[PDB]
Amino acid sequence: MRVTELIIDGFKSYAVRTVITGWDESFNAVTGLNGSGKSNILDAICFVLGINLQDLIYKRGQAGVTKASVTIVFDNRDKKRSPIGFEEYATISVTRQIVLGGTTKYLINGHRAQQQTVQNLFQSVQLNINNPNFLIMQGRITKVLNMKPAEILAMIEEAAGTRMFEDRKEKALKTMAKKDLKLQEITELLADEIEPKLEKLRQEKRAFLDFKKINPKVMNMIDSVEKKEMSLKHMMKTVLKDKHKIEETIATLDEYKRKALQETWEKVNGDFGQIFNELLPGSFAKLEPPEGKDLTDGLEVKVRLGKVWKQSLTELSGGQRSLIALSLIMALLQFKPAPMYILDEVDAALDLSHTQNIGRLIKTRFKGSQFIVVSLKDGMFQNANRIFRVRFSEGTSVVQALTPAD
Repeated sequence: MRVTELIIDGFKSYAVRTVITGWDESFNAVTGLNGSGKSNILDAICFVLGINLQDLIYKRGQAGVTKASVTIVFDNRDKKRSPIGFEEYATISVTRQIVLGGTTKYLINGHRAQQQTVQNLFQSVQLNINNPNFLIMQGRITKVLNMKPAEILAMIEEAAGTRMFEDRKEKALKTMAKKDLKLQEITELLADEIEPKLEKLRQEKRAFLDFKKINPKVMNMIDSVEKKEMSLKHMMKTVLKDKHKIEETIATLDEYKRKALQETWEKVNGDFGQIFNELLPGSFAKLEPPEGKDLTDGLEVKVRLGKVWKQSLTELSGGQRSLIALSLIMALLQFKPAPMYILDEVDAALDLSHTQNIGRLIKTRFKGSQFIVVSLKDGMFQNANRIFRVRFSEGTSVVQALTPAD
């Protein structure tokens, strides 16, 4: 499902009921540097999705407005991507409301719904509200640029799905820990408790036969502890074989983990360089282990600016660093896909041509997903199919909808 309509009423700078309609299925751009209305559109979308709420009302809500409502209207004609249990609806609308005191209620298609129902709806179409895989904000770019090689790898390990192997390896390690401990309990009991009692007992019997009393049950005590020895010694050789079996299992786990990480590394590395080449024509990039280490020890971003390999991301300009981090983020979207993606103010250091390159990539390489790009600066992302310009007029934010190529 994709967005077709956004209705904001009494929410933040939208004092009056405001309907923003005609959202494109592929590439939308929300602009408006001055004022708060442009960013308020994103806050309204995040509010319905579920990312002191009385402050979100028009005046918190000390002035006239005392109720706030936001409604997202989804097109649901593509039944293949329809949320399960809602296939009959050609259109699904989710509404969230605020009243004084900051309590909220949800509506689905005009009928009251539980919050869990709305959350289960969004997560059924891979809009992970709890861990947003669809929200690319400026902080994510800054975070990626400062990631150490171990953290870059962790990003790749997640896409490879190697937690599968790591959970198994953690189980076997707890198992082999109990096995290892068992031999220590055996060796303590055997060497320090069973073997001394047995040789002392054989010594008493060896004092008695020599030319007086011996314990009548000495024959039995000998045979009793002699059996306990043969049982412990065989357990030694058995628990060790279990320990060997776990080691061979873990090595097979690590091998399949390494091979799965290798396939994901090559897939990401290929897309990452091509995406960066599209966003910054004439340049290239790759993920490579740091000088001297291995894949298991982490991955590192190497950038070729023009014909020059750069030693550090530190050496890149502001715009080049944003494009490098955005290229890596976009190269990983395929592993946790979403029907909708939101790009929030990543264009501070960018030129117009860079935003045009991002826009072309959205319409082609990422065709099949709906992109909403909230621009920071005006006049960016001009090749968007639908552009919503926010201004402020008569105490409320007003949105002008445009369709380039008229």
